[PDB]
Amino acid sequence: KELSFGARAELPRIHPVASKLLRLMQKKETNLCLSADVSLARELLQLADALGPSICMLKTHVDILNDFTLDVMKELITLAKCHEFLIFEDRKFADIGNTVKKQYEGGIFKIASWADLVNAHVVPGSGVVKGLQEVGLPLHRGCLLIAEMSSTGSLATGDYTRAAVRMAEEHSEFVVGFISGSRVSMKPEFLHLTPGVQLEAGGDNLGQQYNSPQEVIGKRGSDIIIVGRGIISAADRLEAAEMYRKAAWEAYLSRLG
Amino acid sequence: KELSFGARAELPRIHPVASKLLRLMQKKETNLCLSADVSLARELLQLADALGPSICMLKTHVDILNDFTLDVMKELITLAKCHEFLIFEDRKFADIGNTVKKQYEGGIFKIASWADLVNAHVVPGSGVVKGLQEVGLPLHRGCLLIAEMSSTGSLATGDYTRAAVRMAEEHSEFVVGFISGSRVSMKPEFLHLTPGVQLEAGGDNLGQQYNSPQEVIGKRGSDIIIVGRGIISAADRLEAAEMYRKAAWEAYLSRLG
Ligand SMILES: Nc1cc(=O)[nH]c(=O)n1[C@@H]1O[C@H](COP(=O)(O)O)[C@@H](O)[C@H]1O
Ligand SMILES: Nc1cc(=O)[nH]c(=O)n1[C@@H]1O[C@H](COP(=O)(O)O)[C@@H](O)[C@H]1O
Repeated sequence: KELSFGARAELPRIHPVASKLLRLMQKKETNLCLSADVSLARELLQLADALGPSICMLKTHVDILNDFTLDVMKELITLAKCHEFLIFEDRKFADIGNTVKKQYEGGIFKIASWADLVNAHVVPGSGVVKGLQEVGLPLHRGCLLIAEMSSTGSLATGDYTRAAVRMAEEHSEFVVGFISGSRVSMKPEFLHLTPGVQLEAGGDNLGQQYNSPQEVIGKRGSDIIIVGRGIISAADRLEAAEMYRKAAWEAYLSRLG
Repeated sequence: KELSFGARAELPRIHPVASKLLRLMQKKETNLCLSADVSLARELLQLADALGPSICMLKTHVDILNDFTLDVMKELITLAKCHEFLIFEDRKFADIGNTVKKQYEGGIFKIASWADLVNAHVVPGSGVVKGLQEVGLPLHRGCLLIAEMSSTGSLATGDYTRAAVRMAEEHSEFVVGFISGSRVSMKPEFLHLTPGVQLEAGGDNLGQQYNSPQEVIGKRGSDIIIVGRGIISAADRLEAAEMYRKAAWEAYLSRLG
């Protein structure tokens, strides 16, 4: 029988980052991750502040920010602490271990310095995780492995997905879960986060495909919905975030039944 | 029958960026791409200028430069034009089409403004290419698809590699070739670039595996070697670049008969 988020926060094998997340999800009654796909720091921070109470997590693509600075990320950390949500940089590390270690720690973005969570493609083999984990371990960071993708023609299926799950199990001191379309692991210490989510049926013009929060949380067994345009494109982003939060939260409650 | 780089430069279906590359390869007798894996702009520029005459291409990870600015890029372009080599940003785009479009055109790096070539993982499905091409085609750029990887445990094998080749075939207005360990396409319009290259047998401590220039160019039929540490860690980077250039060039000549 399915454990609540609060109970999963207490699992013996739980990573500290996953535990903090699960605790705030339970506290705030939200399993919504905002995909803050904007190009302006001011818009990012205004959404983070207004929607902070409604979300468990804010997912960034800082490489799309036109006016990125480390001071912007400092302000984002302040809002994340104030409102209690994790920061997830959707960087999709996908290179050899020696390279991703530098991409995570260094350069202009210094992603490890501010992101609670990052993600990696499993295509390079487990060196991708080993390289990241050397940086993320003393910083008490976590990583999500990309086990499935939402887009048309995704090759992250079958044995590929299985390889991601095995890699996660073998690196559970750093890997806290998955980007996937459905539950892919039966181990409850792993988080499942699912993008390609909208209330309405459809897709976009570049291969994105959508499923509803009820389908993804309720039937497919995932934990958190990641929602970009379904919220960002609304006139009132707060009302939209609330619609998504209630959808995902009630689907989760249903599944506990 | 195998064609020279100079003849391949003239093929009817050749992409203009591949043609430019192939002509300078022939002209300079170099099929060496320097992997300029450094953390400082000064070093990137110093190596680009010193090794420029020995290389057909300089591969960047701009996200590992502690002091990236667009002015550094502007200088790098000046060197590329002076010495005649292409700039290849090894960004490994690997997200949905709508996202990579932004990551290629925008943010702080403005990658499409300066990179002749970029690369993409094929795992998201062909939307990754469609998104990139919306930015890359107007800017007269090319893309390489990652068909194989050099690292231990790579999942880019078998049907995954075949999928990469099909996707390239089908997007030949923008995709000019592959990152691969061997020749994966029989079509001579496509370039094959191979990383994981050193003169000696070995690897690194995070899953890199090395093969020699003779093995990669001569036996495995690839076109260009990509070499980082084999050159940059050497005491004499000029001599090292020349050894790799001579090795790759004579392996090509031999294969050619
Ligand atoms: N990380 C992802 C993995 C994935 O499979 N699909 C996906 O859309 N994403 C990201 O989620 C967000 C989906 O946004 P939207 O389609 O809801 O606007 C975008 O930032 C994508 O880059
Ligand atoms: N793009 C790559 C694809 C790949 O399969 N292997 C690889 O090493 N790379 C890159 O090539 C370079 C290899 O450098 P070195 O091992 O020669 O130092 C690094 O920048 C890697 O990120």
